[PDB]
Amino acid sequence: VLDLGALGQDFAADPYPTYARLRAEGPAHRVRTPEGDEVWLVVGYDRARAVLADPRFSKDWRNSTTPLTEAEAALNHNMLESDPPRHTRLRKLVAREFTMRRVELLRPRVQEIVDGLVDAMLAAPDGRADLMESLAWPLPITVISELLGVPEPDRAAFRVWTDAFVFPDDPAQAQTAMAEMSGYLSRLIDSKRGQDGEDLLSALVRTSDEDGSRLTSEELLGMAHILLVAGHETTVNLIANGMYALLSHPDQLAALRADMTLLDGAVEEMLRYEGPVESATYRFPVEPVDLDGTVIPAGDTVLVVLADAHRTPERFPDPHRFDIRRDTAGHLAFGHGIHFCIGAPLARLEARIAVRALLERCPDLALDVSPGELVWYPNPMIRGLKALPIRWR
Ligand code: HEM
Ligand SMILES: CC[C@H]1OC(=O)[C@H](C)[C@@H](O[C@H]2O[C@@H](C)C[C@@H](N(C)C)[C@@H]2O)[C@@H](C)C[C@H](C)C(=O)/C=C/[C@H]1C
Repeated sequence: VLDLGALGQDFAADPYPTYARLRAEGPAHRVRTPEGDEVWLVVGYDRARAVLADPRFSKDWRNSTTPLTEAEAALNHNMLESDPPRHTRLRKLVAREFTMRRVELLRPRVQEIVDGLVDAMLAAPDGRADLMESLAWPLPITVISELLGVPEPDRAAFRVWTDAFVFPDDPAQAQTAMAEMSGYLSRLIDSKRGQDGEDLLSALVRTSDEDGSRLTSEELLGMAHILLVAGHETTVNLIANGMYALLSHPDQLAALRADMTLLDGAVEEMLRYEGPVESATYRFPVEPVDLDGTVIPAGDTVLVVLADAHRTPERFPDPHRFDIRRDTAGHLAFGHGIHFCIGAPLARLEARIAVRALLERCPDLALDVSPGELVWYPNPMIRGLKALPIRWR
């Protein structure tokens, strides 16, 4: 057991060395994370990539000796927290809507907005702004709302909840926050019902209404949840981490400056260097697994430490180097195997459109700050700044 709350923000800020340390000793290690939780950590690209889609590791709480709370299980009815089948019926209901193709239509809007967002920000006399409260957050929370059909006056309560889940002032807010969403969202599910809305949510109400055997009132809720969430506190951070990455390394930022074709590649490398997902989501071996000696026993929670997998000197030699030339082919910033991210299509869309914006409508764009002044979330699942200021001139 290696405590993580005790390691400090230092770990948060730069936990890569520890990951190194860990991998060098073995594939798996039981550790305590910042919130009293005593979990497992899988490290190393080779060992991790395997785990992610290894049958033996379940994502269904029933294969977990760790109990859920009313707040919890009232929402775990999502494709992501289900194993096959089920995860087959659920994901096979939104698939057709998140394909690279379909998704591309959303573009003009993931355009219309990334400009409006950029405009208010450019309304800084001083020249300074915290990209986080300007782009990063705003963007992701708009597109999805305008998709799962989320009223404007409520797109705020969400940033409120997402926070408490990420790193709550105290491991209690989250349990209350879950109630809210679980409630605001159920109340939302009704507004739709009856109306003739065309958004994805409305679209998911007629499916439960018609045949609740295809989608349950619970899975509908589950669904609505995992879609809003599982892509809000991930996109936002890729955005920020992406800017802190591209702003810190001038050789590249200048490269991508003159040439803007390295954009589609800039993003893929902003996910290999430091993507928003520090570690995969909870996995439970249905039966005791044997990762060469280290034996995680039944029901135990597991986390694939992506951030380390993504820094394997054997697949990304010179790991700690951020080269938008680098061959990002092989990164697991989106997961792998059946549970792979159903949003990579949508995600990238927003990202690339964004960097282009900020780089094309922000002259002397630069870090209006120093590393020593950053602040990263302690959670070992995420990896993002609490805020990130910039200046343009
Ligand atoms: C760029 C930001 C994003 C990142 C880094 C990301 C990454 C991932 C990863 C790693 C998983 C793997 C889960 C696991 O195996 O533990 C996942 C699953 C998923 N993500 Fe994302 N995601 C992003 C954006 C999106 C967006 C915009 C949506 C919006 C709907 C989305 C919805 C979900 C859902 C619902 C799954 C379920 C996959 C399944 O069980 O079939 N993701 N994501
Ligand atoms: C998609 C990558 C991010 O993962 C999430 O969105 C995870 C799945 C999400 O987990 C929990 O969300 C609750 C609202 C419901 C709960 N379940 C028990 C009913 C589910 O496990 C995040 C909100 C949790 C973590 C802290 C996070 O912020 C994001 C992590 C990414 C890896």
